[PDB]
Amino acid sequence: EVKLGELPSWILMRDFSPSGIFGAFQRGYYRYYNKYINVKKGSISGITMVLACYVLFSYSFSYKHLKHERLRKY
Amino acid sequence: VAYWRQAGLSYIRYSQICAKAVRDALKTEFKANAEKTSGSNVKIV
Amino acid sequence: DIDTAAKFIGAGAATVGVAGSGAGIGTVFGSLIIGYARNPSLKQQLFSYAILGFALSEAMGLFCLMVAFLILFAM
Amino acid sequence: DIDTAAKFIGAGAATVGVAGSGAGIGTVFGSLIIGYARNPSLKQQLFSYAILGFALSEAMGLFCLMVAFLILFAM
Amino acid sequence: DIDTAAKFIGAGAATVGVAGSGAGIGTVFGSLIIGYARNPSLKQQLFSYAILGFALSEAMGLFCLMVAFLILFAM
Amino acid sequence: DIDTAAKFIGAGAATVGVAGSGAGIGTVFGSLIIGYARNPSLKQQLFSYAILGFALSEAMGLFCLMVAFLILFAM
Amino acid sequence: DIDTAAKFIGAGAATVGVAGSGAGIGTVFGSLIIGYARNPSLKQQLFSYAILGFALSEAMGLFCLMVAFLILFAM
Amino acid sequence: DIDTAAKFIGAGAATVGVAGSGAGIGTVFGSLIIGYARNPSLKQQLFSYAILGFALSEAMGLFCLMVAFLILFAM
Amino acid sequence: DIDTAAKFIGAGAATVGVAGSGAGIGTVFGSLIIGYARNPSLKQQLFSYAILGFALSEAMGLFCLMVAFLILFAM
Amino acid sequence: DIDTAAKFIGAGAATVGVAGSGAGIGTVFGSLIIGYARNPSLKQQLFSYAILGFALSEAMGLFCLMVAFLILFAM
Amino acid sequence: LATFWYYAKVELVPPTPAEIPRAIQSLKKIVNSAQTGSFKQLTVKEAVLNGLVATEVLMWFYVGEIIGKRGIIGYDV
Amino acid sequence: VPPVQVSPLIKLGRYSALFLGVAYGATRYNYLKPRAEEERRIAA
Amino acid sequence: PPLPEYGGKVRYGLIPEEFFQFLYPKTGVTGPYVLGTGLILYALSKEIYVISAETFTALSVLGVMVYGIKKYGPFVADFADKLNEQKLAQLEEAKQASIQHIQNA
Amino acid sequence: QMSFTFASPTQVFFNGANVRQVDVPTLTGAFGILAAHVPTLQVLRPGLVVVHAEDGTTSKYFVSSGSIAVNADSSVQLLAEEAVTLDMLDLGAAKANLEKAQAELVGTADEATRAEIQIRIEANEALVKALE
Amino acid sequence: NLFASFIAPTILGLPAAVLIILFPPLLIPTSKYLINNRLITTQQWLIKLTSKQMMTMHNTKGRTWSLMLVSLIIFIATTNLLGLLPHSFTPTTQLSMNLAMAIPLWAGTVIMGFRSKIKNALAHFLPQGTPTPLIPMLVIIETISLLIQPMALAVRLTANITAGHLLMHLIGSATLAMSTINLPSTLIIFTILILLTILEIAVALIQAYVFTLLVSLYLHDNT
Amino acid sequence: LQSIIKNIWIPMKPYYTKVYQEIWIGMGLMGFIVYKIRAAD
Repeated sequence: EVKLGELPSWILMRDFSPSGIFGAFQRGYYRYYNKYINVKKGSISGITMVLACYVLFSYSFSYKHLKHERLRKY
Repeated sequence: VAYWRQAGLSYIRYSQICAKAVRDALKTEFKANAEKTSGSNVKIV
Repeated sequence: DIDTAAKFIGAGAATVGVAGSGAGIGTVFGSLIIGYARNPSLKQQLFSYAILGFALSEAMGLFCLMVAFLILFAM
Repeated sequence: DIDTAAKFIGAGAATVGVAGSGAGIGTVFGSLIIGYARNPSLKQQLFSYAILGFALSEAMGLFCLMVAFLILFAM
Repeated sequence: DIDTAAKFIGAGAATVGVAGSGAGIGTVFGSLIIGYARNPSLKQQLFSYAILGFALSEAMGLFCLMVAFLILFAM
Repeated sequence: DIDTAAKFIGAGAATVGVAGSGAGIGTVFGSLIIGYARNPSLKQQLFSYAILGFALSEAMGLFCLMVAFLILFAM
Repeated sequence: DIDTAAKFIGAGAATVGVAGSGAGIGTVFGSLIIGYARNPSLKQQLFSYAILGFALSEAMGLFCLMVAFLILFAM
Repeated sequence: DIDTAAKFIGAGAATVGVAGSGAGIGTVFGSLIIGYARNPSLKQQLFSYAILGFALSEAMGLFCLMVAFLILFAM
Repeated sequence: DIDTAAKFIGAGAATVGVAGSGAGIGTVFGSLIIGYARNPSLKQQLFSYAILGFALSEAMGLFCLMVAFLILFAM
Repeated sequence: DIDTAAKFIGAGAATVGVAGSGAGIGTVFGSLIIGYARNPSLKQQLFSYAILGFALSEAMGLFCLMVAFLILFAM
Repeated sequence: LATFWYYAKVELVPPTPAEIPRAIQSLKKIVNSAQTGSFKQLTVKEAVLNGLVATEVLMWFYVGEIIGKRGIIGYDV
Repeated sequence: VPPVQVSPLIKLGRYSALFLGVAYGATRYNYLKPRAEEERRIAA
Repeated sequence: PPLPEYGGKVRYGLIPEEFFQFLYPKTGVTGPYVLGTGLILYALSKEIYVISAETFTALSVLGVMVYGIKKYGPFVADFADKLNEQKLAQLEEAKQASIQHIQNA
Repeated sequence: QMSFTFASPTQVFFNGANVRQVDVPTLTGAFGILAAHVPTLQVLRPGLVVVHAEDGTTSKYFVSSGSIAVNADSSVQLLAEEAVTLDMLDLGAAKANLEKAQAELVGTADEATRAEIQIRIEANEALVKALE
Repeated sequence: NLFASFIAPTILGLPAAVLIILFPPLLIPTSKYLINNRLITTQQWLIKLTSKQMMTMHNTKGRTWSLMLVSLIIFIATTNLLGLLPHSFTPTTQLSMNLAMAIPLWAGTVIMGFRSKIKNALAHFLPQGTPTPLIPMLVIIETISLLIQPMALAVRLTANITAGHLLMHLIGSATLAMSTINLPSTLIIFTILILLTILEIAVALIQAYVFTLLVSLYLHDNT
Repeated sequence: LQSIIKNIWIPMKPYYTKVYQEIWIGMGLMGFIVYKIRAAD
């Protein structure tokens, strides 16, 4: 996996198919869920990190409207 | 005017049933002595 | 025209007088619930009083819709 | 004319004062239901008080329809 | 004239303040029915309180008919 | 135009008549709580009276939204 | 003048705020009837509470007649 | 423009219809306190009736904020 | 000027919002009479609740006198 | 300007919608007094219901101060 | 509270004039890796790591910017 | 936790870039100051 | 499969401890923090994070979420644990009631 | 100022005692009584009865039926037909008998007999609710 | 300008609104397990509580919708709650979506009340003890009321969640303009903003329970 | 067409065929309503 491979061919070795990216998201989901949520005596931070990643995704598309309230002019 | 009054009961009766059901829900350590002290033996003639 | 225009404000204002019957009708059929919960054997005699109150209340409400239409069309 | 126009708004506004009697009448015939459900043997004496309250309430309501017509026609 | 016209709207608006006494009077003579159904032996003392409440209520109602006529004629 | 302008004030004013049903509906479902807390065995018969009161109350409320839209669009 | 004219509408509108005290005073002297019918031995202590409520209620009512005259004459 | 101006008065007026839900909601959650103080064992069934009354009351309140925004922006 | 004129109508209208506290204060000190007639031993604890209700009620009333003076002088 | 002028009347009118919360808040903290005088052992649970009612009531009141400031400044 | 300065005295210090030859020492190493192009041995894990410290020192430059302008929210003019 | 001395390169980089920022910040401050004053005056 | 007993060891409910220990070797302990204060300062200076009304709505909803967490965290924590043990207790009990029944058989 | 009197056909829980508050399950909804309370008279339904002594301590009983009478001299007389302390009851027999009565209610068809079923139903429901 | 937070968000030209509406379900994990983590423990508990508070009044035919209603209150409550997050786009502020939630469910309910029950359904158009002279006016009342039930459903949600968000945004703007002026007043307005956020949290949950309870009560009326 | 109608169509068939029948009739009534809305716009 990445963090270990150092070949620019790795990017083409992957399966860039609908079922490929689907299983890629499903794996990342179960990897997140199993590490932060699917644990007894778990914590709330397993959720807050999703909200912060959600806020950041929200502030992203909302930039095209928030760049007209700029205080400075440069 | 409660429902059993429309039915034709009386607070003597409402009180008997209520005091009865409260006697049954007693634990058996107390159920016997409390049924004795509150039983009825009179008979109309 | 200033007359055709003022007829809209005048007919609109007089309709606010219906708000009095919206509240008066809620009190009648609210007191019928309370009054019937206390003496349910009088259900038929209580309801007779609710309709009388409902009618007399809405009566004042339609007097407003009267003027609301007396101004909008009859003038 | 600005006078014929303002008469429509003024007569329309004064009609909103009828909303007070729409609510006041609902309270009287609402309390009659509650008061009669309690002591139904006073039915004739309670109703005597409802009509007195109904009249005095609607009295303030017609004082508004007074001005509503005093402005629309008498001026 | 804009003054003679505005006097009609101003006098019409101030009349809406009578709607407060139409409702306040209904509550007084509504509570008299409830209060008398509970303790009918106090009939004479209760009624004494109703008139006091009726007067003080309608007092605020005539203060509006005051301004309604203070604007329409006295100005 | 003075007509297109007055239609906004007239339709805006007639909407205030909905405030009467906002209060009348609160009284009905307020008296249902009180009336049901006293005789909870009549729950099904009380609720039947609340809906009747709710409907008749909101009826006067939609008569205002009637005129509010009769003026804004139908005229 | 548009200022002398608007003073009539502004002073007329602010008078509608007296309708709140017409209703609030009816509730106080209505609850005094109900409260006294239940515990007539507290008549002197209840009445003490009615006057306090009557004063505080009419207080908000005169704040409106304040502005009604602050606009009509003081401006 | 006289249209852009009248939209402010019309949208401002229709907002007054929210005052009906401010009072209707106070009655519902006021009767819930009274109704629960008498039969606290029905707490869950009473609250179910308060939310139903709160929703239906505020429903008429948002119909006004509907027209208030239907006029201010949608027209 | 049309601005100096509209300030009188706007400040006059916002004062009508005091009518809500005239009625809300009457209910608080009306329920204090009823509530104290039932459990006079809680007189000190009931009165504590009346002042809290009186303050919160009149709070909404002064927010209107706020805008009434924010428009008349601060603008 | 006719727009800057109409903003004062529109923002002044929408403030009258606060009168609904002045009355609705008086009913909540009025029923809390009555409801607590009857079952003082529920003091903590009753007060929990008063704050919920106070919040939901004043909620409709601030929606009016919303539009009152949405018109006065945001437009 | 004070433990910040306890650590700051280790890592948050202007570099002594005696360790600057070690700084250019690693500086010549990284340019040597660029000359040959041997950076391809660098698996992405440390590759991101150096990229992160690269963004850090970049941030120190921007921190130097905002204090050079006597303003925080952009240029006050 | 025992601290760790940062490598000299990074520490040399952080402070060198820091001073260049203070140089650049003061440099662009006095560059934008005139034109800002002129466009502020030219707008009215 | 049984569930692990602990989660991901996150700092400030936003950043997992993997990030700090991953950055600990090169720039020590304060490294991740001085990266953060660097990143936020550059964002709010180059107008990446424009200050607006949404800022103060943010500082409020972040104020309640932090308070709501710091107050009712433990209550929801053990309540969830209590619901588990109670289900565990009732179940293992109905494991004994089987044993005793057929043992009497 | 309040002189309480809580008794049963065979037991006197209080007698002229000076308590501060008393909660009772009246047929017209519960209410708590303090000193100088408005004079009233009511009949009870199954439910708790809590007594607050002046020292801030609370005794809890369970009355089945009876009568309450608050008087003009702040003297209360609470006479229950069957008064038991809470710890003398069990939840199982309560829930069990509630089901049997609920079973007999759906099964019954006569008005009067059905009321007696309902009376015993509400008897149990207040049992389980008062117990825990 | 002011209503920027209600415009359909688009990222890189793609309709990012399709992601935000698909997201709230991602916070309800599920497990075949019998004893599981804290999140699913509490959630499994709430879903049981809600289903008991909503579905109890229903007969056997009504409780068939128990999946839909509990899934409806869980989606609306999660969307409203997520919407309180900064810069979020709250898809319940949209009249489009709320219409698409209220129109089907209200229509699905009245239809199943008109297929069967058609003689009781038409009889529900007249209360029982209604007098003779008042019969004809009271039928045109309800048919208009019944017709505005779905409109009331969607508007009660969009207008309550929109007004709530806009209000928090306005007072928030006031604190900003007040930052460079008297500091205690900034603290007061901020305190107002804090108490308002708490109200918006209570309204978010209530509006979900209200929308659902009203769909439920419509369901009970036709089952 | 595998694991789709296996995980999506089987569990919802009890709902998509007899429970939600009146819902779809309503959803069409919705599409017709939004269509007539977006037509006159």
